[PDB]
Amino acid sequence: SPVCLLCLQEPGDPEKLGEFLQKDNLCVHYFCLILSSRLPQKGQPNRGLHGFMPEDIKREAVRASKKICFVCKKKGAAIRCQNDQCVQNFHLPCGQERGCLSQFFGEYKSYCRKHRP
Ligand SMILES: [Zn+2]
Ligand SMILES: [Zn+2]
Ligand SMILES: [Zn+2]
Repeated sequence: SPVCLLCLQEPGDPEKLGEFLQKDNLCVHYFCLILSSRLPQKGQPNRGLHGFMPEDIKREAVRASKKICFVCKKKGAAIRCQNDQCVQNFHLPCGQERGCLSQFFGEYKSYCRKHRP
């Protein structure tokens, strides 16, 4: 049963996590890609996964493997609350159960519930 490399969950609800993408030997939710806090987009649009290069995605999985999700208490949390004085990290699906807010513009920031702008 395939899982997203960034949140470690199954395809789930595409309205909440985006389409489940499979390319370059990787599986990832589209929103996990665009909301991942420190993921560079260094490719042209027809490269990698919409310009997100497989190497960078994997490096982002590695960075996140050292971060604990405040919701489920497991490693692999790739999203960080973007309030400057907050250290909460979370998997996207987990954050969505606890009122975390994601923005789909600009730096594509997310916030924990206490820091919703
Ligand atoms: Zn995901
Ligand atoms: Zn989690
Ligand atoms: Zn916060």
